Amino acid sequence: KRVAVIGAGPSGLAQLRAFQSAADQGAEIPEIVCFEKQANWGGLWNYTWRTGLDENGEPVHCSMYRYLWSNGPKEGLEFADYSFEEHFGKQIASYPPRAVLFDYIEGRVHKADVRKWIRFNSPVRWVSYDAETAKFTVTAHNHETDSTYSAAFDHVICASGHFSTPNVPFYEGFDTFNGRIVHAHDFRDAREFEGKDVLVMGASYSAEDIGSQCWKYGAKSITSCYRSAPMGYAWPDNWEEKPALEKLTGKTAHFADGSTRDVDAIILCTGYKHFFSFLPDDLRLKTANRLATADLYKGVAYVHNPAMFYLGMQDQWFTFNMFDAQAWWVRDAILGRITLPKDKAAMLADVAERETREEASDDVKYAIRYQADYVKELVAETDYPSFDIDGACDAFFEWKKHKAKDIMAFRDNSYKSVITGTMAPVHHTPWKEALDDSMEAYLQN
Amino acid sequence: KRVAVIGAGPSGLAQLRAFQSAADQGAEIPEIVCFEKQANWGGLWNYTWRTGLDENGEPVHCSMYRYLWSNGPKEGLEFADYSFEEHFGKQIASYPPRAVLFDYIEGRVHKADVRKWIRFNSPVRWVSYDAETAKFTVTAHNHETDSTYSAAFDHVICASGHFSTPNVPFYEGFDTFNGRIVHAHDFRDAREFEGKDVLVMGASYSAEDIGSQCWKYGAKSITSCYRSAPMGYAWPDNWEEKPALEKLTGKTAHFADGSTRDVDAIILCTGYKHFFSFLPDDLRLKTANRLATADLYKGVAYVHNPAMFYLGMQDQWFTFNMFDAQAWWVRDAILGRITLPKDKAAMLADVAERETREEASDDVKYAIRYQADYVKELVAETDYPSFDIDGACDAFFEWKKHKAKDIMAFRDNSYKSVITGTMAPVHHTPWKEALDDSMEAYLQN
Ligand SMILES: Cc1cc2nc3c(=O)[nH]c(=O)nc-3n(C[C@H](O)[C@H](O)[C@H](O)COP(=O)(O)OP(=O)(O)OC[C@H]3O[C@@H](n4cnc5c(N)ncnc54)[C@H](O)[C@@H]3O)c2cc1C
Ligand SMILES: Cc1cc2nc3c(=O)[nH]c(=O)nc-3n(C[C@H](O)[C@H](O)[C@H](O)COP(=O)(O)OP(=O)(O)OC[C@H]3O[C@@H](n4cnc5c(N)ncnc54)[C@H](O)[C@@H]3O)c2cc1C
Ligand SMILES: NC(=O)c1ccc[n+]([C@@H]2O[C@H](COP(=O)([O-])OP(=O)(O)OC[C@H]3O[C@@H](n4cnc5c(N)ncnc54)[C@H](OP(=O)(O)O)[C@@H]3O)[C@@H](O)[C@H]2O)c1
Ligand SMILES: NC(=O)c1ccc[n+]([C@@H]2O[C@H](COP(=O)([O-])OP(=O)(O)OC[C@H]3O[C@@H](n4cnc5c(N)ncnc54)[C@H](OP(=O)(O)O)[C@@H]3O)[C@@H](O)[C@H]2O)c1
Repeated sequence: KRVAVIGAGPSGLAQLRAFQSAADQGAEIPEIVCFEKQANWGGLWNYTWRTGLDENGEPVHCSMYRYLWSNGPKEGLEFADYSFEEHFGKQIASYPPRAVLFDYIEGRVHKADVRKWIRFNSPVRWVSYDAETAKFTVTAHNHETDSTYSAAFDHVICASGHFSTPNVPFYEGFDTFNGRIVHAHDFRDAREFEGKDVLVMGASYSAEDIGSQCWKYGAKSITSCYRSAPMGYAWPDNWEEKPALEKLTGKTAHFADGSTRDVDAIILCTGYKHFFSFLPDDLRLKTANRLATADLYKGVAYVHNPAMFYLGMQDQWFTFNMFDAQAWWVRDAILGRITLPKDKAAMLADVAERETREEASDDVKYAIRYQADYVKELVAETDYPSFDIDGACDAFFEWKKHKAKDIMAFRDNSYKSVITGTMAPVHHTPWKEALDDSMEAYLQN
Repeated sequence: KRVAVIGAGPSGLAQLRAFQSAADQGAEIPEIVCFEKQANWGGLWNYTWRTGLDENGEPVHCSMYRYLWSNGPKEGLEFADYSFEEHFGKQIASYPPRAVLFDYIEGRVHKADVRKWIRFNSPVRWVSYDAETAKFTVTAHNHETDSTYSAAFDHVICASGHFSTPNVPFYEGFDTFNGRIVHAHDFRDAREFEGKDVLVMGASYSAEDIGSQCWKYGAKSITSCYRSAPMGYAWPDNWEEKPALEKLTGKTAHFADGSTRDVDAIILCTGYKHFFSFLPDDLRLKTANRLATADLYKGVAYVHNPAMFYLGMQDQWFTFNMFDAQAWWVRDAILGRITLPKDKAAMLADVAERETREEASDDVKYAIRYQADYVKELVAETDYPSFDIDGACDAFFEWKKHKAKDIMAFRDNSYKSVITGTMAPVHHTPWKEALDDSMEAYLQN
């Protein structure tokens, strides 16, 4: 067999690691080719100063910015087969900067000798499936040689992410506003906004954190705005939450309650689309961003062609070790170890069950536990280690409590690794004062 | 016969008009489908506040910005078959704002009844060619219905532009700079830079004009930097021209002559790439931006597959009337009124002749006349009516002298129409004071 993996972010890398681990235990594995658009692996964790289009003219994948740190407890994303202690030679604090988690992600696969399977600077242009040959044809462009070519595969595993194509709504006045307007995707350096009055549109992670970076790096004020309900945290005194934006007139933002605030810049933290520029209708996943992803049997096998799989397409509480659970499962399906239902109706019913169960309660603890149950389900079916998933849940619950206590100080907390049991040490510098985001500053005294 | 046109900017619109004109005169024409990525026609002239990726997730085509006006004399682009005075019912000044030129472009195509052939929100994903069937297969994605489809064609005419995929060179310090760094392609509102010291990198039209907008809308200072040769105009007191950038250290820019200065913002006016994300090796034009475009017989027929054509791929002195000449020629080749050489070597020799002749002199007037000669060559070979091309050259020559005299005031000049023979009136407001860019303001009596 031959298998194509699209993407070398955490999910695609997990897929490579999964196959290699099976080979380490004596199993025959397919030939694997991984196509990656960027010049290096790491996916969203691979920072670039560039925005919009990259050095090759392709859409910039990176949505991360300077000064970004882990926004959940690292203990919730630890690889079960490669602990933080194994990688770093010691335990570290619970919310590491981007560069530190990048180092961890790449350490696992560097040691696994899977880089040689990856073709970098090679965006996939198209995938088609031919029922006669039972092959997928992947067409890719190699930017190193400026040559487009194609190759045939028995399986395609799409791990191309869903937090890179921005959702960018228009509001009245956006086109006549005379200040900076930027989506979270293209945000890079919070220092740009020092001394400024910023409008942050949105009510989730990007709004929380981009507003917080603006705060930390000296913005004059933050006005965030929500649609349905406020974020409701204990914000600093130069941060105000407003209900829905109605319009901009000059510098003046008008909100649903009739209030106004003058602002210098607008940052749209309005989320992302699932978007695949390189897929035909019969292979192209269409879904909302949620815990039960449409049209994915077991959350991974495409119901309209289950020789195609997708990784990481769920909305995320769990991240790295969920992608691992998925990758090990997909590997085992491809190796013939796990049976796929032959009846499409059964695959559709699996998804329907997942959707109904996700919807049964709107409680946040219920949501976290729902995804934990998904990880448990997948891990039970393969030889990925059976780890303390409930303890990961405990870390997420404590994190939630810390955020509610003090949204600006939640990163100044420690949790126990569920892999090695070690309570994270206290970091040497409180988050607000830790202006240097380098791995070297973080890991050294 | 079936023909696909990719793009509904000035070139694609010219192509539709060429076919409709032939039909109006009683000729049988092919079935025509025009695919356009944006929601409306006009190409670069269709303004959007959006940058990077559009509402559909596609690369934003627009490179135009607030306050943009015609940068050459309108008399030099005035449509051979449709005067400004006719469209507006009166004479107007010689450098109309974007909105005014868009209205003019639209007027002509509305009259032509060609919109029926255009599919908007429908980027082309791919074109392939089968030599056995002599058919192109065009795959396009309809963003309104979220459905990709394909269709077969005898010819493909690519009019997708070459001033939209930015050339974005890395210089030391760009990744660490504390300030806005933006390519011309993503520049929208000069007012963002009021009170700032702006660095403008480049020495062509974008550098001239974006620096000028920043000046007009209140930047504290402009520093422009060139690498090859200086623009060398008579700059205003707060504009300095420097040689090549060596690096930034913090906010300090260091130049090739050993000089330094601190800057708050950087605008990269470093040009664009010919880039086609949707073409395989056998169809994909590769060329520098120049008057003699590589691999294009008669500047339009792809030498490696002469059933494929390209419009507007040349660097531009002439624009609209050249695209018309090209469109009429391509139409005639497709209708069989013009016969292409059956010998590839002859086609390659045509391109080599054009390249050698372009290179024979580096004189600006020589370049302008070189492209005028090209327009004349094409017009002589079709039923496109000859017009006073030499008079248009005279307008460009006067424009060149006006820019050399006063770069900040060149738009405060008039030229004689080569279509109506009338000298353009003086505008009601000097360019520096004309802050309102609306069509209504411009046309006020
Ligand atoms: C701003 C931001 C901050 C985040 N912070 C955290 C955090 O602190 N903790 C956490 O656990 N999670 C975080 N996440 C979640 C993130 O989803 C996961 O951490 C993880 O990166 C998802 O991995 P992935 O491999 O599924 O997708 P991605 O990381 O998006 O990688 C997908 C890969 O596919 C490649 N690709 C895309 N299109 C093509 C193509 N046509 N051809 C070839 N290759 C292609 C991309 O270049 C990329 O390498 C964050 C997400 C964002 C957007
Ligand atoms: C900033 C700027 C200012 C300018 N100012 C002037 C001026 O004052 N005077 C002047 O004479 N000229 C000016 N020009 C020159 C400009 O090149 C021409 O005026 C003209 O717009 C070129 O026409 P075009 O149709 O060849 O290309 P474009 O105007 O670039 O249009 C190409 C079209 O192709 C579409 N397209 C691209 N890719 C795809 C795809 N995959 N599928 C479907 N559709 C696609 C685009 O959306 C667009 O509609 C300017 C150019 C720029 C960049
Ligand atoms: N490590 C970090 O610090 C960090 C920083 C940024 C992001 N991340 C990650 O990035 C991923 C995505 O987070 P995200 O916050 O960008 O996306 P998200 O969780 O999908 O949230 C989207 C937000 O946009 C809002 N929204 C959507 N359309 C809107 C509109 N037309 N008008 C106003 N609001 C609109 C939503 O509000 P409604 O509920 O009203 O629809 C919602 O608040 C997550 O994994 C997150 O953890 C991490
Ligand atoms: N109507 C208007 O007011 C207006 C405004 C803007 C643009 N436009 C239009 O846009 C089109 C393109 O104009 P343009 O000026 O953007 O592009 P251009 O004419 O192609 O010029 C590109 C410029 O970038 C420079 N450059 C390229 N690579 C560089 C690098 N690595 N470092 C430094 N400099 C670099 C080039 O310098 P070298 O010569 O040294 O290579 C050149 O000066 C034209 O049609 C123009 O008329 C119109």
